[PDB]
Amino acid sequence: VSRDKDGSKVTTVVATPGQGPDRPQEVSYTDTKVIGNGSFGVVYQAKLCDSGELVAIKKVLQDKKNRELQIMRKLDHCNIVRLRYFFYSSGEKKDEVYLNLVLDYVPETVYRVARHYSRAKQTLPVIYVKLYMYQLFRSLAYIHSFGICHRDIKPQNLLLDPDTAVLKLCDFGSAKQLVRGEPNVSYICSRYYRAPELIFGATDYTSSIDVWSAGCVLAELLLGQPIFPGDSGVDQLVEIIKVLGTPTREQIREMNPNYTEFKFPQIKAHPWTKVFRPRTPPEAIALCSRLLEYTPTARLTPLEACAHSFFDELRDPNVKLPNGRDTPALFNFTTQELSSNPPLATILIPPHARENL
Ligand SMILES: O=C(O)c1ccc2c(c1)nc(Nc1cccc(Cl)c1)c1ccncc12
Ligand SMILES: [Y+3]
Ligand SMILES: [Y+3]
Repeated sequence: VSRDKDGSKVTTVVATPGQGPDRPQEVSYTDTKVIGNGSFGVVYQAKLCDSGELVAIKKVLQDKKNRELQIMRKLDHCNIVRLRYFFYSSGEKKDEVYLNLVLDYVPETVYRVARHYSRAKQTLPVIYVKLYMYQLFRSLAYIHSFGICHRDIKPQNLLLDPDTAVLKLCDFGSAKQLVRGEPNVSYICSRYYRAPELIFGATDYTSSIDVWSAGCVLAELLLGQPIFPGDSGVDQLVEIIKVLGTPTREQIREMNPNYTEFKFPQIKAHPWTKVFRPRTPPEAIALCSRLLEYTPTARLTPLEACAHSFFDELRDPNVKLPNGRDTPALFNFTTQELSSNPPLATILIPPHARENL
């Protein structure tokens, strides 16, 4: 609204703070550069003039309540990107308004970190896989406690600080609160991480679609490549049958009950130990088998995933990041996270850090 020039170009905007009271404040940012394009809009990078901290501004068009804003405003979690401020500007289309979302700036993503190891034909050390997965499940347990389904869980949406090993879930644009009765669109997630019940056209799906997507990211981090690389919507199901086998009539009823059960070419389930490279940690395979499951209700909950034996290293008091630093926050659990499965609190929070209530 007010482009000044002190350093070279300072934009000063009355941006409402996201988390907290609707006390509109004046916020100055500089170093404005484009860091992403698309149909959603544009994402800029910037540096706040007051604090000097780095931020990312996501600019989208709005008309007449925006779901992404209402969700970003309600969420506050260490493993979720924070909506620092939001404000309404103009731009690429005159006569139209633009919602700007000022968010935490994170330098890297799980996708880019994994692509580095994949290009070198090397596998990501499991301590990274444990850390990134555990944090993703905490962010999933938090948002699911409010009934919010992310519906776009992919490695490109797992912001990452490679020095602190902190993971931030981002891109809540496709997210939605799921209520028991109301139907929801079935063509939603990113294909590589789409749940089978979504391919089967289920409109009564639950948050289990996110846990499936996470299992696809666990397998992708253990394999070096996507486990279900579907050419299209029909291939995607074919890719799942190559590993999980043909779904059982019961399973097809759990995925989409409205779906007319048919006699499918019964393919056998390829054993899980053979899908992964030799000497892949057995607990990593055991968890993936409990997340990539046809029956949505049989998939683990995000808190149950966190309590799996695969993550026991993260609960070792002597655990440290390989760069020397100590691990990021892993047991700063809030009652809301632990709301479902309360007794896991004494399992998730190890003895060496029971001060977390
Ligand atoms: O959508 C959010 O919630 C959201 C929230 C934060 C970031 C973001 C998207 N996208 C980023 N980068 C990015 C990289 C490539 C393409 C595009 Cl479109 C965006 C990014 C970078 C650094 N810090 C925070 C973010
Ligand atoms: Y999206
Ligand atoms: Y194919």
